[PDB]
Amino acid sequence: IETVFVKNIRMLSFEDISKATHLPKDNVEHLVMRAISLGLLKGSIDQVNELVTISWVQPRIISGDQITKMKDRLVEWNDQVEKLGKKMEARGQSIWV
Amino acid sequence: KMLMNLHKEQWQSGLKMYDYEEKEESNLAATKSMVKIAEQYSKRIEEEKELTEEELKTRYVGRQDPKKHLSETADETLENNIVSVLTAGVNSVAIK
Amino acid sequence: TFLHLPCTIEAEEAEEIGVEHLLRDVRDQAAGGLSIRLTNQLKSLKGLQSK
Amino acid sequence: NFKEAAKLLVDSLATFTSIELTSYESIATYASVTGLFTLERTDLKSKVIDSPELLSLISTTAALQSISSLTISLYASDYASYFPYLLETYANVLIPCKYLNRHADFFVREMRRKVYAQLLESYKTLSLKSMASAFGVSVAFLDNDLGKFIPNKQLNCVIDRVNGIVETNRPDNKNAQYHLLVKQGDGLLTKLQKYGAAVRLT
Amino acid sequence: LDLMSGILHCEDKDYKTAFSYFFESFESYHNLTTHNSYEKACQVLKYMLLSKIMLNLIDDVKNILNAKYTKETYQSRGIDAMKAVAEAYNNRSLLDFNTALKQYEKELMGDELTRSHFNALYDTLLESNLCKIIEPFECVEISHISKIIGLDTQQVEGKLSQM
Amino acid sequence: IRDEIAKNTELSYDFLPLSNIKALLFFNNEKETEKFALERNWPIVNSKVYFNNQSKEKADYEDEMMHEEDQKTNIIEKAMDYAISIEN
Amino acid sequence: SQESLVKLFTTNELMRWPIVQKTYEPVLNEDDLAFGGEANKHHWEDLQKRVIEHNLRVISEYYSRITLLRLNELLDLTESQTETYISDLVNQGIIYAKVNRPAKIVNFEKPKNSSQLLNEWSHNVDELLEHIETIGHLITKEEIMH
Repeated sequence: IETVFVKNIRMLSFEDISKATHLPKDNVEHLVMRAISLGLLKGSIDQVNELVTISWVQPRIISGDQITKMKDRLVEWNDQVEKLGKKMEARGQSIWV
Repeated sequence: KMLMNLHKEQWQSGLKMYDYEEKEESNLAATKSMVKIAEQYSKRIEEEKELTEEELKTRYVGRQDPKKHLSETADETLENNIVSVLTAGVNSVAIK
Repeated sequence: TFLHLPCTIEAEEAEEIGVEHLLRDVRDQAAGGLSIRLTNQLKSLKGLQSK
Repeated sequence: NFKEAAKLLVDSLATFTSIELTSYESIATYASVTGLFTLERTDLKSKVIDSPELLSLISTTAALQSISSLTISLYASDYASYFPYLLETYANVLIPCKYLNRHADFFVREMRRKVYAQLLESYKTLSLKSMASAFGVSVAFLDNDLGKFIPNKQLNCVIDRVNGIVETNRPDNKNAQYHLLVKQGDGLLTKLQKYGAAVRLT
Repeated sequence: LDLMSGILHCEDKDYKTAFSYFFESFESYHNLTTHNSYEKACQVLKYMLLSKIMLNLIDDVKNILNAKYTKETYQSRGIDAMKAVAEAYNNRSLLDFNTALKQYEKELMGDELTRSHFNALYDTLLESNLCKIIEPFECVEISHISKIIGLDTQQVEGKLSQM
Repeated sequence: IRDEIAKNTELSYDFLPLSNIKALLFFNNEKETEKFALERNWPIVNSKVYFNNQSKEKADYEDEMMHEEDQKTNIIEKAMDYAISIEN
Repeated sequence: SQESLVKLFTTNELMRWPIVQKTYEPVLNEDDLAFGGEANKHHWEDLQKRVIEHNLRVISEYYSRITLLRLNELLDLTESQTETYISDLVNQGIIYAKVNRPAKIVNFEKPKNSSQLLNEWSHNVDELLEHIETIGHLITKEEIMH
């Protein structure tokens, strides 16, 4: 769970997982199945590209550092909205209620 | 001012939309329905051979107008598809 | 704790007409015509930036 | 315009009493020819082959004898006898006509395109040698006729010369309906401006 | 008179017009005390099942049947053949169909109408069995199908082309 | 004449042996081919040219402009533009 | 004794046939009704089919591609047998399965359309807007309060 949470990428091969957990790639597919089932993670499993594709992480303890991190992205999105809304005023200037 | 505002989740709603399954359905229904009044519409302009606006309406039932029902249905589906593209195209680039 | 619930309005025959009667406005919270929905889409973007 | 011809010609087999018009042998023959052109495999089966009308008139003339043979071989996925039957119908049906003697060139080009199409529609891959044995022409003779018809967009197949395989692409779908619409709409626009401008002047 | 029209209407490959007649012709026999109408009750009973098998209303074989009036008082080799044919088509197995016809073979030969239609039936089942195999696969081997249906390889490929 | 060919060779194919490039760009010596390579900013390594990197790089620096790159015509812009034509 | 059996099927975890069999053979299969007697032992058999088709129900949900090779091992069935019980499940309309016969992929992933996909993505957007406001109520409380 942990290796998945601290990183920001959404997939891992069986090879990375097997070294981490000290299990062969045979048991690793069982390991994945229990985790999804418990409600720790969501995703899908391939055995033909041998990826686990994560799509959900469980919200855990929020540390001081992670608040700063949240915030940075919101500033990115504010600007984007404000920019678009300026253009959308210039456009359609004579047609409004 | 209190009376003029009547909503408060108006800001949220203008950037929501429905499922897109029923949008596709309205677009099909609109086009197929306009064929069926387009057939009548050709027949209507065979006539318009009777002097006087009133005589035309009484005699050949010029009031049950195919003209009115096409213009209006074209208008409705048309105005809707301008907004639909507008909302969706804002949503992808703004949010992401 | 106190949970927020939406505020909207509903009105009688008499009460709605009495509102309309005060107002010299054609409304713009309606989302009826093309014109009205244009105004709304821009109000929605401004609502989003401020929050 | 065989499209309207066909709808009416199936009707004319059952009913008509000849009133300064050509025999029912003639009309029966005419119905066969139009039938192949317009209608898909299953409709070819109903309207021509299982026609009580055709079945009951038999083959009593040289032109009806050859055409009824060409309908059956398309349907049977017989390919050997498709090219022989085709040559005989050119001579003995199209030429003695007074209406498909002038459409001869258009008609023979279309059926040739039809037979190639039907096999490709069914087969993701084929060999040039394989396809050519079945039809009874050579490999070389086949390649020409195929490469003539690719740019006309009915066949929808590329052909490799390295391995000799014929791959069958299919870009016709939603994309297909899109080319048609812009084109007809463009034309409609022309009509709106030209009629409009003449009247506004008045 | 209802019956003869029945066998002839069937033949034209319309099994709606056929069924309606063979019901009427049966009822007369059913309710009329037997003598030599025992023999004509059985001929209709078989054809009455038949019409339902060709339309692929293969539940309706089993509706007509019951343990009190059709498999009790008019049970034969012939009734047993139709319920096997019905069972073959519900599976859509050509194998099942082949098991039934092999061991009731002189019974199929014995009636012309039942025979002419089982030639027809064979082909519609060949299609149905082929469709069932390749439906829960995709990219299936031509060598694997050929084993199942029992036909030779070349024949399977041409047959598939037609469908 | 050599320049026009080099323009063509980029899009046509992506890598070629040293002798076939020589033949096309017209030189009588393999070394004069690699000298024109360096001028046209293309790396021959292990006697093979590559356009997978290079073509995309040159087009990008050039294609970067700030006088028609803020004009592309948005999807949003097109919806608005239609919109006002209907009610005016 | 009864708790262990209900617990097995209610969880969404696979399990192998030779192990359910052995385990509950001396506990539940000795008791009368269902199991026990001579005619009732002929319903022990019908259990083997529910346990392998159960496994397939777990695997559709978690796996999206899995090998035909690996699938054979998990259900503990030969190549011929495995494909059969897959086919039988798809006639029942319980699962969606596609097997490639050179033993390439077995696909559990839904066949997609533009419309299904547009609906899914609509959900996510609406959902964002709702979360922003809700967190926004609590932000008011703790700001004045503290």
